[PDB]
Amino acid sequence: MIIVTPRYTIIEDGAINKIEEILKKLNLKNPLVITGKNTKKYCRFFYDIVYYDEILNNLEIKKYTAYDCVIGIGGGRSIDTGKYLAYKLGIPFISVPTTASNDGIASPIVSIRQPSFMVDAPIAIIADTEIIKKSPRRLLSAGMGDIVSNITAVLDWKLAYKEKGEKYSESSAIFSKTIAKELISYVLNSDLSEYHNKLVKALVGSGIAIAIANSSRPASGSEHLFSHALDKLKEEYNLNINSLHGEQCGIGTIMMSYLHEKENKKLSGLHEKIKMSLKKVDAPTTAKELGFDEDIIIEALTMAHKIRNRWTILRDGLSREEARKLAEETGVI
Amino acid sequence: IIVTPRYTIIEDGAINKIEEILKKLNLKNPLVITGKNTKKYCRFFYDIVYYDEILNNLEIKKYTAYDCVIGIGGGRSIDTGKYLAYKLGIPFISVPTTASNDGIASPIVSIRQPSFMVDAPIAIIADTEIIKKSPRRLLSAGMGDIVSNITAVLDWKLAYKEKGEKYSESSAIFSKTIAKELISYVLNSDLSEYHNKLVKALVGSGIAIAIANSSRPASGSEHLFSHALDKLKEEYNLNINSLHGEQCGIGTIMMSYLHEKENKKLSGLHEKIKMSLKKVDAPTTAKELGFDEDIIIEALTMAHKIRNRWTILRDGLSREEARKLAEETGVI
Ligand SMILES: NC(=O)C1=CN([C@@H]2O[C@H](COP(=O)(O)OP(=O)(O)OC[C@H]3O[C@@H](n4cnc5c(N)ncnc54)[C@H](OP(=O)(O)O)[C@@H]3O)[C@@H](O)[C@H]2O)C=CC1
Ligand SMILES: NC(=O)C1=CN([C@@H]2O[C@H](COP(=O)(O)OP(=O)(O)OC[C@H]3O[C@@H](n4cnc5c(N)ncnc54)[C@H](OP(=O)(O)O)[C@@H]3O)[C@@H](O)[C@H]2O)C=CC1
Ligand SMILES: O=P(O)(O)OC[C@@H](O)CO
Ligand SMILES: [K+]
Ligand SMILES: [K+]
Ligand SMILES: [Zn+2]
Ligand SMILES: [Zn+2]
Repeated sequence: MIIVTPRYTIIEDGAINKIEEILKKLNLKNPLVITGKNTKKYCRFFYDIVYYDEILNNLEIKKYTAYDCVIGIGGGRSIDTGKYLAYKLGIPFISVPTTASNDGIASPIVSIRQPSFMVDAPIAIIADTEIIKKSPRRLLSAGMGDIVSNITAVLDWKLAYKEKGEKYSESSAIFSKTIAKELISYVLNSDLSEYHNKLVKALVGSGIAIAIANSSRPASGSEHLFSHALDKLKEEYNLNINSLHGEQCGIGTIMMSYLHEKENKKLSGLHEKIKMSLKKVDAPTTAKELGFDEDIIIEALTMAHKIRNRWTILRDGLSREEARKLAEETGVI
Repeated sequence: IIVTPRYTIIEDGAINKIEEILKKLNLKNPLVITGKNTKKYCRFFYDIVYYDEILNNLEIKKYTAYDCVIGIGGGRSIDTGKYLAYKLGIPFISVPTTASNDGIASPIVSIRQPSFMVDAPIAIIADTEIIKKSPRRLLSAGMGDIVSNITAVLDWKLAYKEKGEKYSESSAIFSKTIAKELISYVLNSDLSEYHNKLVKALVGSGIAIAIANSSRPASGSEHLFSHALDKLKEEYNLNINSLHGEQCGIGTIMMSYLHEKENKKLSGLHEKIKMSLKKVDAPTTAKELGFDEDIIIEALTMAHKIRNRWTILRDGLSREEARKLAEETGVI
């Protein structure tokens, strides 16, 4: 058991102004900032700044040997790139999200390219809820999709334990699952005035659960496989579809939950509750809303189990006919 | 602000990873705080000091030269190192040589009651080969500190419901589940990995505290009871070397029984906790713990006053109620 977690986590209005304080506490002096064109406006300091584009191709091409840490400011891509870069340089990474679209905020996962892999958790998470509150609404709605995914991820994890003796941690699993349930329950019971705040807390919690389990298992299962398959097909067929990771995972969750329901009647109705929670925050729940033809959904379903060697409710895979029935019966198509 | 450990290592030989960890944290000159019985595990060049020597004097900065503190040993070594680090404004590394309580990774300092919050240790380095060999009584005491999470979380939920205290379901259930898994392991195995599963549980419990920013998920009425016992030991000058965990275990037995009375859903909880303690040879009675029945009773009646923290004890037990409770649960 060797586990790397964040040292500092700040979630509050104006948190972006604590960067200096946090750097000082960690005895860090020379960061490189990674950001995006749309998020550069929040980089209010004098550190060196670089856009994640102009790293992601040149890639490996000591230009960076002077920096003692990396600060990722922005969306999932900014953070993911900064995280990867920090790993390559052997230095600490500070995560400064400007939205709440995915759990990459505090996770040890780097997802530049599939397959994903593990690195250190960010040494600090500085989440300015004033900035995040104003981020495009669609991104906040997408975060719900990433959170509900923990439910099917955990069901899949238990399943792999039972059927394949995969290493399993009950306390990590229930932590992850409960994070999602807290948020669902908040979404279904409230006026949503603190949604952004509770969402960020959930995404961060989800990152910590990953760190603690030393695996993306508590946060990524078949629903994520489905989303990754969608991604492969967008690239393959050159679809120009602006769907987000969280949105895809949310829809995946709906379907995968339903598969677990078939085998365990105690869970019956789970998928509908999830669906409701997604609709309540305006996340998409159908292929049409997400921007996909029904055939892409189906194909993604049939290929999802092959995306990674990770046992899930999909087992050895869905037939085309099964996939269609599933998507039909859950209202996705 | 939430402060958690950065690094956590739990494995055989972990004590040899001190330097690796110091290097990762860019740290070079620690002050080591240890005990006379644990000094033998201090195999390195660093300055060493015993926790007595510090605890006498306190305020009197001969320490300017150190860039961190490493606590090596039992709960007291760790607690003192933790406190000292806080006072010096430098990071603390926790190196437990046994598994006797959840101070290992917690943000709590407990040198004087009442206890208070500081930073969680920056690193936890838990050598399960050393811990495995620690006195068995200490390992048994750890079980007492873990089962406490069950009543702590029940008390937390109760305070939420009856007083609108701030509550976090996902922290609570994490804490609770840590305890449930260990109980279920203790009741269902040959115990060959007890020390390991115990240390993981104790560390998890520390993390839950940090995440909740409160000792709520790990400390409730059972702890109030243990603190009361401590007050009485000092007051009556009793010479009784009961451990914190042992006291908390026995507290949990009783407090879980109080919760059971109000909620049928929990039937057999108290019994199962008791069984689990017996299975690892933790004490479950006053006699075993070394206390006269009147001390137990007095501790029960004063426990709700130990801190301003609502529990199943509510506004307090009468002497009569306390005696019944202790009787009914087999404590006396
Ligand atoms: N590591 C992990 O575990 C995970 C990582 N990921 C990674 O994250 C990516 C998904 O992240 P996601 O956020 O969904 O997508 P993007 O990172 O592509 O972000 C979407 C867009 O929103 C913009 N944006 C973000 N915040 C604000 C703000 N406050 N104001 C205005 N615009 C804003 C970004 O701007 P800009 O263009 O300036 O960046 C970006 O253009 C994936 O491609 C993958 O790389 C995804 C899931 C999990
Ligand atoms: N703040 C927190 O989170 C909490 C802190 N605590 C702290 O912990 C204390 C209780 O800790 P606890 O460990 O129960 O009691 P002690 O620290 O008194 O430890 C008991 C004894 O065990 C010895 N010891 C420890 N490990 C070994 C080993 N491997 N081999 C031989 N001897 C060993 C210690 O030796 P030595 O004499 O050399 O130290 C000590 O003599 C409290 O007084 C409090 O300060 C307790 C609960 C919660
Ligand atoms: O392991 P993957 O599927 O990238 O997921 C981890 C991350 O996306 C959070 O859920
Ligand atoms: K997730
Ligand atoms: K405890
Ligand atoms: Zn994800
Ligand atoms: Zn305790």
